[PDB]
Amino acid sequence: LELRLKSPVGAEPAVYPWPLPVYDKHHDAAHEIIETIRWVCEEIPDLKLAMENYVLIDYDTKSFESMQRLCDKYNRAIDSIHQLWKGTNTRPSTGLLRHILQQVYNHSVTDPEKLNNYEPFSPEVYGETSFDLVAQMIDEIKMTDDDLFVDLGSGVGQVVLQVAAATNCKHHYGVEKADIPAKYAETMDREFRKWMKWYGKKHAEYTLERGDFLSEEWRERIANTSVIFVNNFAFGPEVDHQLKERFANMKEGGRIVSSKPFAPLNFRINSRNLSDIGTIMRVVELSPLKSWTGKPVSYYLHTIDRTILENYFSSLKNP
Ligand SMILES: CS(=O)(=O)c1ccc(N[C@@H](c2cccc(Cl)c2)c2ccccn2)c(Nc2ncccn2)c1
Repeated sequence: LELRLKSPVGAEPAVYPWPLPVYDKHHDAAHEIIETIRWVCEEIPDLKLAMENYVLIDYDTKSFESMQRLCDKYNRAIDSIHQLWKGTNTRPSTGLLRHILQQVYNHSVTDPEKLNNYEPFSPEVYGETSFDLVAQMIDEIKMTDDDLFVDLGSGVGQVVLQVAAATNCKHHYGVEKADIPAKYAETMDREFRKWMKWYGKKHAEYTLERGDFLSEEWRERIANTSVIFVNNFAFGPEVDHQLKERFANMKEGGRIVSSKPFAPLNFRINSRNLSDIGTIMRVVELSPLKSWTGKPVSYYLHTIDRTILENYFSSLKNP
């Protein structure tokens, strides 16, 4: 007993077992199937035309026969479209990408309790505000093929996957130390590549790896990164201190996007604070509220700029 969805680009079909998996109290694989069919119909108008539209109204998620009929109508419509295309890879839309990331998560993180994460902006709630805030961050930073993006403490790798599907960075890296999210990240990686191929969508190169971003090997890797993403909101003072030391080796114009600033927003260089990281980096608070109707959230953009320090010294020598 199983259900199959043919790929719109002729990749291997998506296969679901019956009874269909349940994700939470109000979400399951049956809703995922219906939403997948709807998304494919949306971005392939010929499919929407060939598809018997009533089938998306009259379905019963608790009936194997009804769900099989729904999948069959979609599969026949896919077949008709493939016949039309017989007779003579872009990036996913923001809406499709939100769907893909949720789908990759539900097929990968089968036991979300094992994460032991009770925090806001955690893998289990990525769809609520994280996805929208990360999308805003992507639009604001405007990365190119010369950039290298790194998420320090990448969890199950959701930020890396979103950024890789949206930008043309040379490479995207996610580094995670904890065993359970790093293990889940391996499945997220496989599931993302599989689903992106199923939809026929392109993504930039990325790597999800297990490691300690405070290690010796990661010192030079942070120094060579042009865009660091770090959810440091709950980090201790020792980790924060160690991170500022790593950032102090970054190149001019290197950027850090974070949930808590690494230097004060109103930093004023003087003879008593020449040690502070604020001497070599600009910091700005970015808020989507400044057509955002979600949570009143903010993030912090840091830009390596050693002319802050140079200007202080030239001002002492040129009074
Ligand atoms: C100052 S804020 O309160 O508005 C705020 C705002 C943002 C975050 N996180 C997000 C974030 C982090 C860095 C850069 C960006 Cl572009 C976005 C985020 C997105 C995806 C995955 C994890 N994180 C957090 N993070 C947090 N909040 C409570 C407990 C643990 N973390 C807090």
